[PDB]
Amino acid sequence: ADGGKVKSDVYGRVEVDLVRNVVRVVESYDIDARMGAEAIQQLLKELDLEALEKELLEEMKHPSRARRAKARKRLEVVRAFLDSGNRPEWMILEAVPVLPPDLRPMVQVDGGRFATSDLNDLYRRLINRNNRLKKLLAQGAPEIIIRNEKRMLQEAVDALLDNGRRGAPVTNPGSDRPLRSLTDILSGKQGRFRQNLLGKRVDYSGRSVI
Amino acid sequence: IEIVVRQMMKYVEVTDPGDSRLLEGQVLEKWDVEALNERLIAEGKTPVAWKP
Amino acid sequence: EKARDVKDTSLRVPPGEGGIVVRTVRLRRGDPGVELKPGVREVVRVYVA
Amino acid sequence: KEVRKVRIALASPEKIRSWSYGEVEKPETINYRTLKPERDGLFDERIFGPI
Amino acid sequence: SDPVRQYLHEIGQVPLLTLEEEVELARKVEEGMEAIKKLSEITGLDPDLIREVVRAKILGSARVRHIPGLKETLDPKTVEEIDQKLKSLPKEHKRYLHIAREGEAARQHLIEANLRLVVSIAKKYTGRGLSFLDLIQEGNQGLIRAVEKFEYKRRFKFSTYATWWIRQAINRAIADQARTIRIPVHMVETINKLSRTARQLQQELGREPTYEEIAEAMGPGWDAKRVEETLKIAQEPVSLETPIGDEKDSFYGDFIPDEHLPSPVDAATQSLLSEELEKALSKLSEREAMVLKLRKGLIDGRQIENKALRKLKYHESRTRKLRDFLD
Amino acid sequence: DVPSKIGTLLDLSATELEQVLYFSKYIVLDPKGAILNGVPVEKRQLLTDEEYRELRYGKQETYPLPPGVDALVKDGEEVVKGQELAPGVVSRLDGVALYRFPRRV
Amino acid sequence: KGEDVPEPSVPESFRVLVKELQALALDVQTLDEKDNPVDIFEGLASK
Amino acid sequence: DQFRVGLARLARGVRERMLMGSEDSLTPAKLVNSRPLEAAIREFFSRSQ
Amino acid sequence: QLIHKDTGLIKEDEVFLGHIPLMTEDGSFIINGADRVIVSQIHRSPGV
DNA sequence: CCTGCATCCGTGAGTCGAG
DNA sequence: TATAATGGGAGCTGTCACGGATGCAGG
Ligand SMILES: [Mg+2]
Repeated sequence: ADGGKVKSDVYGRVEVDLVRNVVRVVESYDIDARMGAEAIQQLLKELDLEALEKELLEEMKHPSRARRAKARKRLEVVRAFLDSGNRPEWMILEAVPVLPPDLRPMVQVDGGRFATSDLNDLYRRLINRNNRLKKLLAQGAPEIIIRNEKRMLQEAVDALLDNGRRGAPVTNPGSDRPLRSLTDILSGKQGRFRQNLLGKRVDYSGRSVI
Repeated sequence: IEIVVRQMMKYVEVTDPGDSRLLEGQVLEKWDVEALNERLIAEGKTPVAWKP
Repeated sequence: EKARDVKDTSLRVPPGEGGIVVRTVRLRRGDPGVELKPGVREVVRVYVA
Repeated sequence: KEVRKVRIALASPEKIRSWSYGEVEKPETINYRTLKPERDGLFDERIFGPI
Repeated sequence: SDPVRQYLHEIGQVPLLTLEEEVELARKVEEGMEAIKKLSEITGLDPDLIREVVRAKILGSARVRHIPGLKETLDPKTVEEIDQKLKSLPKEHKRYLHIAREGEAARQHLIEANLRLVVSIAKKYTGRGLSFLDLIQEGNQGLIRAVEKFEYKRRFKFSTYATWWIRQAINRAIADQARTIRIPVHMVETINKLSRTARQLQQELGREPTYEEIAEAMGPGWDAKRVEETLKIAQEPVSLETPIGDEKDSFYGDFIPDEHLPSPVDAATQSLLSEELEKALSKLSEREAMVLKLRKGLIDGRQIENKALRKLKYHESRTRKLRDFLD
Repeated sequence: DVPSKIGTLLDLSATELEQVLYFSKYIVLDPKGAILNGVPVEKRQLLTDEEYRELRYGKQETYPLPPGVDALVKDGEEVVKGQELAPGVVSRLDGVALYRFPRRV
Repeated sequence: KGEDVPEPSVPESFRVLVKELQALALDVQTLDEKDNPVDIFEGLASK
Repeated sequence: DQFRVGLARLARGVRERMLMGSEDSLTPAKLVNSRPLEAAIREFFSRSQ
Repeated sequence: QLIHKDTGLIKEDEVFLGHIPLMTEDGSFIINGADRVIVSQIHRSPGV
């Protein structure tokens, strides 16, 4: 204030007191610290794979067995990402894919009622929570609210991709049946692989008593 | 039984990398490390030392 | 012959089955003491022995 | 061309968007009265295709 | 570990307001909005724009995002341009900037302070088709609406005015999102009314009512058909993964045929139909061929007309073998 | 999926990555000359909620006065840890004390 | 028609597998010997 | 046991409707919702193993 | 009976709770038109 | 601190038929 | 759209045996 006469001694945030006619700077820093997939993705983009490969290579020469082991385990992932041409930040999702409606059908059965896949409900959760997150962002919601919302979003993506993987599995109202995620569809004894690929039900077949 | 055991014996673990880009303790197929070694020998390079 | 508005959905005897029809039951909406599940106009049962 | 290989790899967000025929916006399925796919819904024909 | 316990912990971090603090924050908010209107009268910018710039500066550099309401994209560059056009105003005018800033800060503090109320309200709405946390979030939206719409002049404690909006938003959410097939809110009201009515009638009658009795207790305009159709529209779909049997073996969706894709016999039906029609058309003269096939649309997909009609009547009565295709 | 791929690349334990992704603790991309507990903030450091709140927003505390009791110290006066703000109240931290809602003018 | 049965083509369940793997954000590509993409959707899924 | 479950749920409903509404005009008819009990028993006799 | 603690007003009533399925003479039930049987379940007797 | 053993967590657990 | 209301609620209990990672006390 005062045309540049009075300035600040320390880093901090400004509270202008009009009553006491004083500019009070609370001691604080501009420090950039985040939470969740934003922070993690940022950390992923910054990664220089060649550099880390070099560091891990230097670590590979240490007389300790465990250190060489862990350095190897890391270097395998690093070199995997290197050779594959895959950016590590792709492990974090911006655009979530949406499966074609016929692989998650809403279809009227014989009785005139409707039958629908659980993927539709999971997608519904995800979409609703994403919309609410966007609206809360545009309306200038506080910290804690946006935090909880982002957490819920992450758990909705979790529920969609693999359900019951982390925490208690998402279920339908008044039901203990865990919903079927994409992971549940692919793997397992009832999974797409074993059930619909390695074996099939076939036409031109029959059976009877011998 | 010999077929199955043969499938069990398929893998090796690198004891020393030699002149390769391979790492110590890395596990790869015996065939692959043998072709790699035969290529390095033809290149005059020090081969990879591996444990069954 | 002009195109007809409806199509033949009729209940037919399944393969390898059959017999003599012993009984029939017909429940209709608007009949005394008869109420079906919502939307259902009528329900027919056929007992074949 | 006969398929001689199958490759699996991570999908970039740009790739995921290059797959999509549109963004699903509303968390809606079908109209209650018409039983037709709702616009910008999970079943919307303007995205996935004609019924 | 548990998301709800974590949220309840993060909620217990903000201490509850004393009456003086509540009044103070509300006052600062209201005067802040007034100050924004004032700055709009001074600078000549959009009240929404100025508000979002003030908010941008209060929240931090972390949050700057394009607002659907604004006429321009809000980047930090633009918020700095506008901030520089606000700061360069005369002193007595520049006062309102500070007023608005502390207004926004007070708003944030006020919303964060009352978050427990949303929990205690949403705990009554459990099991209605929405998760606890979702109810909590929509209730939070209600709380924000309350903060923006609150008037401290009326000397009413903030919880009173906020509770209404919280219930409003929670209920709006329960009505909107709780059904896979979306039914408009008023129709949901109708359905719920019908259900309550049926429960009453069945409570007094010692048995489940008919459609006519429901139509009676429903009043004018209501008959059996409408009750039946309304109950019909209120039916929720069932999951294809609904377990069939005691074990994990098969799903309900494995018993449902696909009525869309033609079975091989249907493709063969079209094939044999086009074939038989093509081969039995030998009667056709060329002009009548192109014109009658344009009549029936056998070419581009959409007096001699009469002679071709008559000739087709002639060849129908001939072979008597095409009946099969006619179902 | 153990061992975590993301966790392996960025060198974080399952517990830590869990804490960050699910919004328990923060993590620092740009310290910006921050200092906590006498040691400056290193990048890739996990901060609790309280720690980040203190670094970003500063430290402060409010002390309630029993009704009808004047304080021992005035408005805008500097305060040292241990210095009592009232006959019944002692301050935990340093910094400036301020008057919240004076009952008597 | 009394003729011999035609050469079989790609089973639908593998297509279902590919699309379900895509919804998991994993790209599964069918390739030729020259490492070029082969389209099993016949241009139906490509814009 | 299922009767007991539905009964406890009914009780939860009773308390929930007790806290709200007019504290003056209320009757056991307006307090008691039998739906959870009916649903418990019906679920038992229909869908139990 | 609804009993007010403060007021003391006691409002007594008989409310209809729905129906309980009845067991037939032979020991079975009729649920939705179909004859059913509830199978007795052995388990560990509670205690210490 | 580097090695070794104790402990936790996730992953599996036959086929077809009928319901 | 205004009395005031300010931290949830159910839990699922009698398998068994493995690989891998993670951690702690001990040499
Ligand atoms: Mg009527």
